[PDB]
Amino acid sequence: HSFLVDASPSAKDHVAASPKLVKLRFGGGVEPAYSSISILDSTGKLVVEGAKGQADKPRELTLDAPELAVGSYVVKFRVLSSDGHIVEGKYEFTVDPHENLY
Ligand SMILES: [Cl-]
Ligand SMILES: [Cu+2]
Repeated sequence: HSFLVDASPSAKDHVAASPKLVKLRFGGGVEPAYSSISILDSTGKLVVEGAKGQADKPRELTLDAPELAVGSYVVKFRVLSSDGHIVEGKYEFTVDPHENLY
């Protein structure tokens, strides 16, 4: 099992602006073409799903995010580990305002 070992943003982080991407790092290889990352908004609506990786960094995945409105989000993931085992997980982060919102 390739468990999550690091993330950006990570669980319970507040970020000052919308993240350009979500970056996940696992404890073993994952297969990007058979892995999924999703961002959910604070109502649980699907904002974006996907996953990309680079062959020389088998333990990492990224997801390009659209511009995220201020508020809380959940990142969920469901990855296929290189040892053949599926891993799911999820965590929350918050986009704080960095200026007044109109
Ligand atoms: Cl590895
Ligand atoms: Cu395993």
